[PDB]
Amino acid sequence: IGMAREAGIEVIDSQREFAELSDGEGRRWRFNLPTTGLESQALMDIDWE
Amino acid sequence: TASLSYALSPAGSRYPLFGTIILDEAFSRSSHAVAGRIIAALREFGLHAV
Repeated sequence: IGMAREAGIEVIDSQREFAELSDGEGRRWRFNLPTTGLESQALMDIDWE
Repeated sequence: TASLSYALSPAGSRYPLFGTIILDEAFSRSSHAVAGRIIAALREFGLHAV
């Protein structure tokens, strides 16, 4: 999300969209997410430190 | 850091004769990119750091 905002890829947020993922030690979880899509061009144009 | 570096640089030199510096809570308030900005400035100023 921070890369999206920094490079210029804007983020929309009014939605309930879900995923299921596990953390470092196998323990699994359910997630809810905002709406947006990352892109390579904006990120490769902007610099990182 | 800039003031310290120049202050430590003797006459006839731009770099601190006393190269070492200490930094407690080195980055306890900044994210890694901005902390790296400090890293770049500090090191670029001729400073050996801890």
